[PDB]
Formats: sequence, C-alpha cells, structure tokens
Amino acid sequence: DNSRYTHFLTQHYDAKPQGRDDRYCESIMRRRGLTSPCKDINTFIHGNKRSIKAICENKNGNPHRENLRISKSSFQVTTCKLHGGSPWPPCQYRATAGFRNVVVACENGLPVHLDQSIFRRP
Repeated sequence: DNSRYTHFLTQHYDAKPQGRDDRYCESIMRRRGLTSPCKDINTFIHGNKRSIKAICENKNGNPHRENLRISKSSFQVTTCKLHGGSPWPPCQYRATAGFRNVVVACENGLPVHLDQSIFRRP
C-alpha cells in the first residue's frame, strides 16, 4: 500500500508554510503527531509534491549510497531540532530553513523515507 508514502508526506511534506521559525516547528510537529514522544530531529520539504515524487524517477534523482535516492533539484526545507531534554510534551524546537537536494528511499515509485543525516546537526 501507499501508507508509507502518505506517512512520508505526513512527517516530511508541507506545501506552503508561512513562517519557518521556531514556532512553526513546534506547531507543525504537534499537528503531524510527532510530539509523543518528541521526535528529536525532523525535516519538512516545501514546494510542489510532484517534484518530490519525481525523485524516484530519472528526471529528478540519482542512486545514493546503498539503496537511497538523492534529488537533482533543490528544495526549500525546514529542519526542526528538539531543544530541551524530555522526550515528552511540551516539545521545544529550533528551526533552521534551508535549500538543497534531498535524500530519500523510494518504494513502488513513491518516497517512503527521508534520510535526516544530511540535515543532521546538533
């Protein structure tokens, strides 16, 4: 099924955010059910969805490491880094906006995993 794809979209896709500041992270991390427990780091990709799906085709992706895919095009993104100890609510986050290509895992032609290591920074 496409449950992992729709799940990928739930944790990593946000078409048109308004502000990509700390408050945006705290608000969207709650709405996307990533606050129980608080996910430590999570990145959202912005833009048109067709571009992200495209990462699994040749027109916007290259093989990467072992069974991963890295996009040819760059995407606006916002990485939300947990700040504070507790893995439980309230979850406090620091946002960092960025613009670069992304690394995903594809399945049945659809993105089903986002490799956070490329945005990973304490």
